[PDB]
Order: sequence, then C-alpha cells, then structure tokens
Amino acid sequence: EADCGLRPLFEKKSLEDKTERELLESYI
Amino acid sequence: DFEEIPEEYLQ
Amino acid sequence: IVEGSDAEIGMSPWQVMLFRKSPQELLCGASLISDRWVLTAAHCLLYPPWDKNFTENDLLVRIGKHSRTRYERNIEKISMLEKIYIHPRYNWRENLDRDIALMKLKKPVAFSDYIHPVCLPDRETAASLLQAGYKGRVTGWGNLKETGQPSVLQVVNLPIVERPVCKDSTRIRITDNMFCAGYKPDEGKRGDACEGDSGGPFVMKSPFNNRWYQMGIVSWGEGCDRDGKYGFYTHVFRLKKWIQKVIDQFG
Ligand SMILES: CC(C)C[C@@H](NS(=O)(=O)Cc1ccccc1)C(=O)N1CCC[C@H]1C(=O)NCc1ccc(C(=N)N)cc1
Ligand SMILES: *[C@@H]1O[C@H](CO)[C@@H](O)[C@H](O)[C@H]1NC(C)=O
Ligand code: NA
Ligand code: NA
Repeated sequence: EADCGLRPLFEKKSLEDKTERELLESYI
Repeated sequence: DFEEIPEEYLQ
Repeated sequence: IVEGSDAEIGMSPWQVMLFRKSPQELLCGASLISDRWVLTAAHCLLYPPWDKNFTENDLLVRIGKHSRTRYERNIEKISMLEKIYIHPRYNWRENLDRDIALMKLKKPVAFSDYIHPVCLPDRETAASLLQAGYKGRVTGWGNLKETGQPSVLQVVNLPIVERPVCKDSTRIRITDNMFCAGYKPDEGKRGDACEGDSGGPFVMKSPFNNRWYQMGIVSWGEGCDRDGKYGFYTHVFRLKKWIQKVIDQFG
C-alpha cells in the first residue's frame, strides 16, 4: 500500500505515458 | 476465442 | 471501451481480468488494491435479472494482462478466489446503487513491472479531484462498440460530468454513490466504457503526489458512447468505509 499507484514502468522510472498530460491539464 | 490456460489453474 | 486506444505496456498494472472457467471467457474487469484483494462491480458477480450468480469456484482472476485472449506466459499471473464479498446494500433491483464487491485471493500475488496495486482515495484526494471537467481514465477489454472486441487492453480519458447533467440524461434514479463521466454532444470528442468493461477502474493521477487513485468502478450505462448519454461509475470513496470494514475483519 505504501507504494500504491506508482507504476514500475512509468512513475518509478520517471517516464510519462502518452496521455497522462491530458489528465493533468484538466485539473485546474 | 481464448487461448487455453495451464491446467494447474483449473484443477 | 468505445473510441479509446491501445494501452501502453504497464500503463495500468492494477488492471485485473475476471475470467470464467467454463466456458473460458471474459466476465469483467476489476482492479488490484493489495497483494490479496481485488475490487470489482457487484453486478459482475450478482445480477438476478439476467440469472447471474457467480460463486468463488466459478472464477479466476488474471493479473498483469495486456492481450485480451492470449495466455501471456511469464507475464500474467492467475489467481484463485478464496472469498467474494458483495456490498450488503447493493441495489440490483433498481439502479445498481452501491455496485461494489471485493474478492480475496487464495494466495498473495507477486508484484512485477506488470502487476502493481492502485491507491484508494482518501476524503481529501476525493474532494480535490472529483470535480466536473476533471478527467479520469477508464481501461478494459470490453466491446469496442455498442453493437467488435479488442486485441489488447483499451484506454480512454473522460471528463467527470456535473451531477445535474448526469441526472438529466437518464430516467434512472441517480444516487450519491454514483458519478458519471464522458463528453457532451457539443464537445466533439467521444468515448465510453461498454459491455465487458464492467468492474474495471476509473482512475485519476493526483497532481499533489503523482500517484494513481481509483475513484470509480465501471457500473452502468444506456448503450455505449451514445450522444447525450454518460457512463456511470461506482463512487469508490463513498463506499470506502465498507471496503475497510471488509478488509479489517477478513484480511
Ligand atoms: C441500470 C442498468 C439496468 C442499465 C443497463 N444498461 S444496458 O444498456 O443494458 C448496458 C449494456 C449492455 C450490453 C451492451 C451495451 C450496454 C446496464 O448498464 N446494466 C444492467 C445490468 C448491469 C449493467 C451493465 O450492463 N453494465 C455494463 C456497462 C455497460 C455500459 C457502460 C457504459 N458506460 N456505457 C458501462 C457499464
Ligand atoms: C446466490 O448463490 C448463493 C450461494 O449458492 C446463494 O446462497 C444465494 O442465495 C444466491 N442469491 C444471492 C446471493 O442473492
Ligand atoms: Na432524469
Ligand atoms: Na455519450
């Protein structure tokens, strides 16, 4: 649980997926 | 349509 | 998922497939919330109007998957169910209110690059992110259109919709234990969950701590991707006290 929501192939290696920025941009 | 899974999981 | 795209490898490592043993077929989506607990929709397991009443031995959970139909040797892990817990006030008679269920695995699953749990929201993260216009992400192996089936896991990002618009889109009684999401007719973009995506996660990435949170569970909709209709999702935070109660006493 301490490590929940952090993806090994993305957050854990500081790589972004192709559309997560679409989500961030909507969080105004 | 689905590929068969190892029998160990259906035992 | 209608009008989505192929998921990237490891994009949704909490995604779970609920798989029927006989005949071997996709039953639903679900999500991994710890090494031994899986979250899904109650209607994936219990829906008397369609003569659906699955027991533990009827099902398998497949974790770490990408391909819908392939057996993904050395990547996916297949788990048996110890026990199913359906919300005691799940309303299958009327409007699928409290459409939530937990499944405890017989053995803990090993985490990997492809298998990793999603967070459940706290009150604060829920309050911050569950706002009209804010987008979440839905994933699944369900139908590509209302009336075919994808080769690999599909993904779509969709905006949360204002409660009155949700209510005014349908004759079904909406409750506080549901929210709806999707584009409006005027907005041009489209996309929706569909049959087979049931039980899968609606997630949001917190901009405060960069973690993914499961805000919703794919619950119901009238058709798929219809103009003026929206997808409805179980409000995970509203039912979190039940979730914790189940895990606390049985886990
Ligand atoms: C409140 C309920 C009675 C409405 C019902 N609508 S429905 O049109 O039959 C759902 C459907 C079934 C098959 C193919 C397409 C769509 C429905 O969604 N049901 C009835 C019982 C279970 C649930 C369901 O099928 N859920 C799967 C689902 C389908 C569509 C969507 C969506 N976002 N469009 C979400 C979940
Ligand atoms: C569904 O199946 C269980 C077990 O066989 C049964 O006891 C129950 O009455 C059935 N209906 C439910 C849970 O609504
Ligand atoms: Na209405
Ligand atoms: Na729509």
